[PDB]
Amino acid sequence: KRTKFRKQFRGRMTGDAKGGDYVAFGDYGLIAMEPAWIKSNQIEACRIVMSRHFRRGGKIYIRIFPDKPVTKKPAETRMGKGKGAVEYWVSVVKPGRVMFEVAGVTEEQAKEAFRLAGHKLPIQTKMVKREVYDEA
Amino acid sequence: NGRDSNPKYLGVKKFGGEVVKAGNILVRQRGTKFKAGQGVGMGRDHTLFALSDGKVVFINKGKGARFISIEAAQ
Amino acid sequence: MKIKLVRSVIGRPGNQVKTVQALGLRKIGDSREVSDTPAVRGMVKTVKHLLEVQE
Amino acid sequence: RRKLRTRRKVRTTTAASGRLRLSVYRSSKHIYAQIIDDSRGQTLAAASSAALKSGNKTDTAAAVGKALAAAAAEKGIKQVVFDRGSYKYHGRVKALADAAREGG
Amino acid sequence: MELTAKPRTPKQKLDESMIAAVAYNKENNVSFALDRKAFDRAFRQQSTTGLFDITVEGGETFPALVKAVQMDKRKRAPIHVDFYMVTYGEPVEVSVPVHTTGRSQGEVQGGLVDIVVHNLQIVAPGPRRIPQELVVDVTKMNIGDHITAGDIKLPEGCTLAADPELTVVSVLPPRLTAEE
RNA sequence: ACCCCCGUGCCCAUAGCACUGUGGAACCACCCCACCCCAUGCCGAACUGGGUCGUGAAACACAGCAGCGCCAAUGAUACUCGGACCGCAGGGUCCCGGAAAAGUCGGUCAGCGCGGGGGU
RNA sequence: GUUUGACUGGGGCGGUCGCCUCCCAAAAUGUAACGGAGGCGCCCAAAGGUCACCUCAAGACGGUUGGAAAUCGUCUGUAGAG
RNA sequence: UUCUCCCCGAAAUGUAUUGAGGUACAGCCUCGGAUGUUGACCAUGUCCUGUAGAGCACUCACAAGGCUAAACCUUAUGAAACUCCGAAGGGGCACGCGUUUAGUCCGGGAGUGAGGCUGCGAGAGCUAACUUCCGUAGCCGAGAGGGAAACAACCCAGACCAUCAGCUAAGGUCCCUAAAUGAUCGCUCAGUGGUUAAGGAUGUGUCGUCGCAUAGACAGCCAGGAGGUUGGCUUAGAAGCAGCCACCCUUCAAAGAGUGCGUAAUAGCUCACUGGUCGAGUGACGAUGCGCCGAAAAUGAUCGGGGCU
Ligand SMILES: [Mg+2]
Ligand SMILES: [Mg+2]
Ligand SMILES: [Mg+2]
Ligand SMILES: [Mg+2]
Ligand SMILES: [Mg+2]
Ligand SMILES: [Mg+2]
Ligand SMILES: [Mg+2]
Ligand SMILES: [Mg+2]
Ligand SMILES: [Mg+2]
Ligand SMILES: [Mg+2]
Ligand SMILES: [Mg+2]
Ligand SMILES: [Mg+2]
Ligand SMILES: [Mg+2]
Ligand SMILES: [Mg+2]
Ligand SMILES: [Mg+2]
Ligand SMILES: [Mg+2]
Ligand SMILES: [Mg+2]
Ligand SMILES: [Mg+2]
Ligand SMILES: [Mg+2]
Ligand SMILES: [Mg+2]
Ligand SMILES: [Mg+2]
Ligand SMILES: [Mg+2]
Ligand SMILES: [Mg+2]
Ligand SMILES: [Mg+2]
Ligand SMILES: [Mg+2]
Ligand SMILES: [Mg+2]
Ligand SMILES: [Mg+2]
Ligand SMILES: [Mg+2]
Ligand SMILES: [Mg+2]
Ligand SMILES: [Mg+2]
Ligand SMILES: [Mg+2]
Ligand SMILES: [Mg+2]
Ligand SMILES: [Mg+2]
Ligand SMILES: [Mg+2]
Ligand SMILES: [Mg+2]
Ligand SMILES: [Mg+2]
Ligand SMILES: [Mg+2]
Ligand SMILES: [Mg+2]
Ligand SMILES: [Mg+2]
Ligand SMILES: [Mg+2]
Ligand SMILES: [Mg+2]
Ligand SMILES: [Mg+2]
Ligand SMILES: [Mg+2]
Ligand SMILES: [Mg+2]
Ligand SMILES: [Mg+2]
Ligand SMILES: [Mg+2]
Ligand SMILES: [Mg+2]
Ligand SMILES: [Mg+2]
Ligand SMILES: [Mg+2]
Ligand SMILES: [Mg+2]
Ligand SMILES: [Mg+2]
Ligand SMILES: [Mg+2]
Ligand SMILES: [Mg+2]
Ligand SMILES: [Mg+2]
Ligand SMILES: [Mg+2]
Ligand SMILES: [Mg+2]
Ligand SMILES: [Mg+2]
Ligand SMILES: [Mg+2]
Ligand SMILES: [Mg+2]
Ligand SMILES: [Mg+2]
Ligand SMILES: [Mg+2]
Ligand SMILES: [Mg+2]
Ligand SMILES: [Mg+2]
Ligand SMILES: [Mg+2]
Ligand SMILES: [Mg+2]
Ligand SMILES: [Mg+2]
Ligand SMILES: [Mg+2]
Ligand SMILES: [Mg+2]
Ligand SMILES: [Mg+2]
Ligand SMILES: [Mg+2]
Ligand SMILES: [Mg+2]
Repeated sequence: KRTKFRKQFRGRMTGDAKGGDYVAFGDYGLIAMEPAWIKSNQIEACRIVMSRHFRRGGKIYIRIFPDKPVTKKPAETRMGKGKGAVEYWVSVVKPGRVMFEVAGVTEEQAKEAFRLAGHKLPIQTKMVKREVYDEA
Repeated sequence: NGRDSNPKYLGVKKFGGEVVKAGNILVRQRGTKFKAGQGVGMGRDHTLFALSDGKVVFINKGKGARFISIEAAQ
Repeated sequence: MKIKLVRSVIGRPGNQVKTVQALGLRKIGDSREVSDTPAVRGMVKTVKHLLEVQE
Repeated sequence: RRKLRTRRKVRTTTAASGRLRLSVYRSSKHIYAQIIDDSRGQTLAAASSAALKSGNKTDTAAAVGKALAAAAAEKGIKQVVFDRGSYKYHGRVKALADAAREGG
Repeated sequence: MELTAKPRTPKQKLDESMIAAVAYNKENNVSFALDRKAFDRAFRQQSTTGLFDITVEGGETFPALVKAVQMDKRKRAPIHVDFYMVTYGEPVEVSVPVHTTGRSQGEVQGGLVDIVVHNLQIVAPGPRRIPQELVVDVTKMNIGDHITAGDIKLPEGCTLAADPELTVVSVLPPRLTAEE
């Protein structure tokens, strides 16, 4: 979620997913197909959603995380400066990036627990399995 | 805030291969970015200038190994 | 080679303009013979989409 | 420490001067003073305490200083030159200078 | 398993299912074009855990082990597939998955067996006999137990690639909470 | 000419470090003592100065060694000049040359001079 | 008899005017916004001239009213200091 | 702010201004003299650069562990104000290895100093605006002609004059209008074409991954579907099925301490699985082409219309 001290501001641009893998930290994982921002909530609700459908088990891994601060109209117009320091925090994700990963649950077990968290997400997604093994 | 100030114009004035005169300015940069080589002087502001007329040439490998030098023609 | 000017210079970027002039083609439909040389082939390879080069 | 020498060796901007470099190097009670062409990759006129025991007391550098001074003066070549090293002035090293300078 | 044509020409590839690739022993390397269909039907059976034979058009059979594979984001299918060679009994270190056989009595205790790391690099000797898997007995460990890399069985003198004390399998405790 | 040592360059880690083995009256080094030259804001440790024995220990010098460093392909990709496009938009594609970073295969524990002292 | 500034997503209220540094700035220079951060209106008779020598931050071990931190010792120490 | 034809032909940027819709200077236009390829494009050669991308070696941030809370190790990331690195392009100089035709200086006269749109690169904005502010190309501006129904900017294209002549560009060739109700192979039953999305579906067409075949599976129909037993905890009781913990054993051609329905609780009815009866395929995940639903705003409707399978 919202983090400790920073640079405090940003603009915006979009490429393709750089540091997201295919797999990591578990059997099954979740992958975003569309460039977008994810907020402090969303993924926070996604954790809660997924975990609710589990035993509550601590087997869930979230590779994503909010860094980028966003802003908003104090009330209205253009009068004055750029403003809105805390409105919300976002985490940019690009396609192919892996978002969440789970541990030790079965096939349908994590299929449905990803599906529940599929909603609450501004983008379409697909879960996965491991073939490419890369650790270095 | 709104307070940023001035252009400052630092550059490499005469690039390698070029024919300098005596007193021409070869580089404008900040502290050490280029080291004065053979036939090249340096001022208060750093900023290499030409000691002797001729052809200017760049020499570097890595780091602070960058050098600007002159040689005559005839 | 063999060069001819089909698409015009209206609405095209600046450098390509001068090069149409360089090759000496003024009206479209124009055609002229050219040498095989480093600087000339580079002048057609610049504007290649504006010309049908016969061979 | 080992930058003692390289403070001095770089202290003399070499080919910008137009002069030559004279490297005095002391190790034992013997000194070897040699003169080098800076621009070119070469050396000019050697001296030594090696074939010596001219004087008994180091300050036999007087001999090798005058030995270089004469050995060089056959090639012509006298202006200032004069490198030095980690070693200070006066004493044993200035017995070499005044043997060359004013002695050459 | 097999390939015929392997040109430098790029656009002859995706007209059929084929992956742009290479192979090298350091004595030589060369152009590659490999059928994708039977490849991921093959690599699936093998990975880095073992080598398979290659037959190029022109009657040349050189046995090789899969090394690194560059995957396309936004898709499943791979775009690259690097290959390496075999010189017995020296050859390069091989990544070995941790399969965790038997049910621990600590998973019965309300915990979960979790493998911190898989595909251990190790090495040696024969790349005929390569360790295509790694058997690790977990019935001994219960809760809070961290099985390190010095406890892992690797027959025929296969030296550990990483630190001996590096944690591979650790069973994680049951979910706990106290304060409101 | 060759072996090697002392000096001093060019190059300006593929020439660097640690593990380590050879080296000793010829060269280097420590060691030796120093009221004064000279000098440590305390100590001659450092400069400095007077000289052997000893020692080859330290420092230095060369040979070894590819564990670490440093250099590092070919393949593919990212991106992109130019051409031609799809999407309400975030964004994406096709052709055309150009073409990285990382990673792997590997490659190394340098090269090239000037002068002088000493063995053959 | 006259004066009572401008900027300004209308004017006013608020803020802002000159100077230095970074980002914006699209690998030349240049480049705007009431865009994103921060400083200046000094000091230094030695913090200058030159001439010589000197090498830092930090960690670990061991050490005395002194322990997070001190002062000393050895080791590490392309700069992690100034 | 009044008579004609001809030649050229801009500017809405910079800097400063009691300056902001005004002036000065420079930039851009023209006339004349001088000079004379010095201009232009493109190619080679050579230097300069830190964005794109990438990458943690520095600074800030940050995911899961290991270790005895910083450091440290395995694994893993973000970055306008981070950089171990780093293009494509861009800039200067030299050369003309080869095509072109401008360029500079001196002097007379100006105007413009309110710009606009689109694509690309950013900021601000809400990754809103026929927004706002810079960069960059092209057009309108000052541009007629063809196209986009109408339509500054978009696509194709720069109008010296005449012709009841010819070839093409963008776009088109059923009728309203010119011109194939052309051809070959597909696709779409929606008027989709000719209103947007999350999400949803045995709509169809091309590929793919698998698992059960005549040793008779998927459906259909006949029965069986049993034994500790009401597994323990908890609740007014909870006996497969409120519910948290667990989910072993017996019999067997085979039957989960069990999937749905049911009761206040067991009963009661099917499935899971076995046997029989009958025939040849049948079931499950993703990829893709084109469709479906999702799809409500105010005077009368419609793709320009007629109309089109
Ligand atoms: Mg963008
Ligand atoms: Mg990476
Ligand atoms: Mg600036
Ligand atoms: Mg270098
Ligand atoms: Mg030496
Ligand atoms: Mg001897
Ligand atoms: Mg001593
Ligand atoms: Mg040693
Ligand atoms: Mg390559
Ligand atoms: Mg791509
Ligand atoms: Mg393009
Ligand atoms: Mg469009
Ligand atoms: Mg793209
Ligand atoms: Mg091109
Ligand atoms: Mg390309
Ligand atoms: Mg290339
Ligand atoms: Mg590389
Ligand atoms: Mg390697
Ligand atoms: Mg060595
Ligand atoms: Mg020699
Ligand atoms: Mg006003
Ligand atoms: Mg206002
Ligand atoms: Mg006003
Ligand atoms: Mg203010
Ligand atoms: Mg710039
Ligand atoms: Mg630029
Ligand atoms: Mg401007
Ligand atoms: Mg501004
Ligand atoms: Mg801003
Ligand atoms: Mg005209
Ligand atoms: Mg000013
Ligand atoms: Mg004017
Ligand atoms: Mg004129
Ligand atoms: Mg006249
Ligand atoms: Mg000419
Ligand atoms: Mg010129
Ligand atoms: Mg020219
Ligand atoms: Mg950057
Ligand atoms: Mg980037
Ligand atoms: Mg940067
Ligand atoms: Mg590297
Ligand atoms: Mg370059
Ligand atoms: Mg005038
Ligand atoms: Mg007039
Ligand atoms: Mg006037
Ligand atoms: Mg004005
Ligand atoms: Mg204006
Ligand atoms: Mg403007
Ligand atoms: Mg914003
Ligand atoms: Mg506007
Ligand atoms: Mg106007
Ligand atoms: Mg028009
Ligand atoms: Mg115009
Ligand atoms: Mg028109
Ligand atoms: Mg019309
Ligand atoms: Mg229209
Ligand atoms: Mg319009
Ligand atoms: Mg008009
Ligand atoms: Mg176009
Ligand atoms: Mg005309
Ligand atoms: Mg016609
Ligand atoms: Mg056409
Ligand atoms: Mg008709
Ligand atoms: Mg027809
Ligand atoms: Mg959908
Ligand atoms: Mg059925
Ligand atoms: Mg019940
Ligand atoms: Mg309830
Ligand atoms: Mg259950
Ligand atoms: Mg019953
Ligand atoms: Mg029945």
